[PDB]
Amino acid sequence: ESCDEMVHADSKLVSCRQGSGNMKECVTTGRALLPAVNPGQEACLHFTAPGSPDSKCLKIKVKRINLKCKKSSSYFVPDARSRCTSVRRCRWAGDCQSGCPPHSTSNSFSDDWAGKMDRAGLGFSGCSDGCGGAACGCFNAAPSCIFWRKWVENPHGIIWKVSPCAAWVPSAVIELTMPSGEVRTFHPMSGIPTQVFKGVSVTYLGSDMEVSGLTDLCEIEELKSKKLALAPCNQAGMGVVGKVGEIQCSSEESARTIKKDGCIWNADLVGIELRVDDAVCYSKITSVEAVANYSAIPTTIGGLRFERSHDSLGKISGSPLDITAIRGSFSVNYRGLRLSLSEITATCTGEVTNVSGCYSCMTGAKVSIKLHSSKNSTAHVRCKGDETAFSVLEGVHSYTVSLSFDHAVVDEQCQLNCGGHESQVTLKGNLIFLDVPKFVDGSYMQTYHSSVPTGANIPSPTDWLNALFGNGLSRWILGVIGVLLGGLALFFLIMSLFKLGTKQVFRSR
Amino acid sequence: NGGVRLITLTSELKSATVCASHFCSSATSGKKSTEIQFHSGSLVGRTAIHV
Ligand SMILES: *[C@@H]1O[C@H](CO)[C@@H](O)[C@H](O)[C@H]1NC(C)=O
Ligand SMILES: *[C@@H]1O[C@H](CO)[C@@H](O)[C@H](O)[C@H]1NC(C)=O
Ligand SMILES: *[C@@H]1O[C@H](CO)[C@@H](O)[C@H](O)[C@H]1NC(C)=O
Repeated sequence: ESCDEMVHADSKLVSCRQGSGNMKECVTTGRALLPAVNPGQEACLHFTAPGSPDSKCLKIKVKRINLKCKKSSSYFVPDARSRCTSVRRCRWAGDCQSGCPPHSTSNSFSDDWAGKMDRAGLGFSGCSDGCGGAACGCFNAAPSCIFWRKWVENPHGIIWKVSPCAAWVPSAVIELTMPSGEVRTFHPMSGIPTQVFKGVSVTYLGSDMEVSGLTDLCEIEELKSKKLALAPCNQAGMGVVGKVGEIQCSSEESARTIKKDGCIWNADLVGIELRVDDAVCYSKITSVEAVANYSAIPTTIGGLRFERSHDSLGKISGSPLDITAIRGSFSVNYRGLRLSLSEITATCTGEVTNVSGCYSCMTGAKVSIKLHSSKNSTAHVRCKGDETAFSVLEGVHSYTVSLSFDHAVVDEQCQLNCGGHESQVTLKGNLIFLDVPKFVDGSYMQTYHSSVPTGANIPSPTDWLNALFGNGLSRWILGVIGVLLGGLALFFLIMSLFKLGTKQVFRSR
Repeated sequence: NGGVRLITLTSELKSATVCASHFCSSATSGKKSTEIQFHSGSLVGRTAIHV
């Protein structure tokens, strides 16, 4: 589409050579600054070489500006169950004389338990006491050593992905297109590196907007059913029992099993109770839908409407009513890149075909320009009021670009130049005015709003009284006279009607 | 006249987001033919819908 907000910060800053024989470049290094633009615009970065007449540009595309948060930590908490078993034995020797553990023996495995498995998981080797007698299992009055072992299992295999965060910094998406032809996408943050690719390090800056009731919120998501929910989650490994933050593990691929060496649990997560050689275990682990302040995919806490934006590396978003933020400018840095220049530009001349659009408003006024040349793309339009750069193709084609005008009747003379050749163009058409749209029921904001032009807010006497009188440099007086005569005639008629009405009201009471 | 309409033939619509020139919206009901509107007179001119 169109382009605006040119910079030209580091023109004529090359130290190249003959360039592979005919014309090439080596590297370009500098620094520029891109101002804030509306969502759905393009910011071009036009370079200028001292030898070559013109060069290519670098377009920056922004689609949505969502309110996401950072990533403090990452972990997976699998679902657990209640499993336990016991065994009944007799003393019959000096191993269970008085107590089961002499001083520190915690290995409650008498070469018979099933703890040496890969599906067992985490547990605690405990022990208890028993009774004596024929009904208790022995034939000698003595405390019987009865061992018990409990653990947790996961029959289904549901895996959750929790990511605590307490920053909620503004962010947006950037669809960057390199001048060579490669087009890639990435999600920059507010002050966070954006994984610089081929030297380009374009970053986004915000305004540090405060939050109303966002203190302890997380972005726990589900993997199988892809279900999202907003609920306060736990912190890193050092945690407390009573809320979310149950038995975790290393990663997702290691979350299917609850085995040790990666799974972390502090203490007191499963209870044990026994009366007579039973050792039954009860469940105390709560599911995700058990703590307070558990929201769902649609969340309208406060002025923010947290929706589920389909996007990679993040599924949490939200957009209040029109905010009109202060500034959202960018910062671009270069380290190294290669670009080719033709420097073989020939005669090129274009003209204007159509013109339409709004007044100085959001979408602007789009003007169609037709060109004809042999070079692929060598053009740079420069005029007063606004500057717009675009790319063309080989041969004769049609292109549509948008410019910013500050006059109702656009009748001026701009200068157009493609590569090294220059010419003159003219624009003539009628435009209209569109203000900020109003809010309607059933519609909710999705990403954000940038800004709306509401500066003048005053009627212009030049554009006004246009269709009232008429056209013409001398027909205006005739139109004014005719309108005045008609107004006087209608005023006399209305006065006569009012006099007749008053006369009818006075008499015949 | 009111806005854009999304048509689904494979299955129902769970959730989707639409994009316009200078505005965006998001709505979901769970039917086949769902309607999504941005505002009153917000789309005036030549724009491209990216859902
Ligand atoms: C839920 O949110 C309310 C209001 O923010 C707060 O007072 C309450 O302590 C929260 N509950 C929990 C368990 O944190
Ligand atoms: C220019 O003429 C009209 C004016 O709006 C427009 O509809 C038409 O598509 C334009 N011509 C071409 C060839 O696109
Ligand atoms: C111009 O474009 C055509 C087709 O897109 C391509 O084959 C050709 O290599 C291009 N020329 C240059 C100098 O990039």
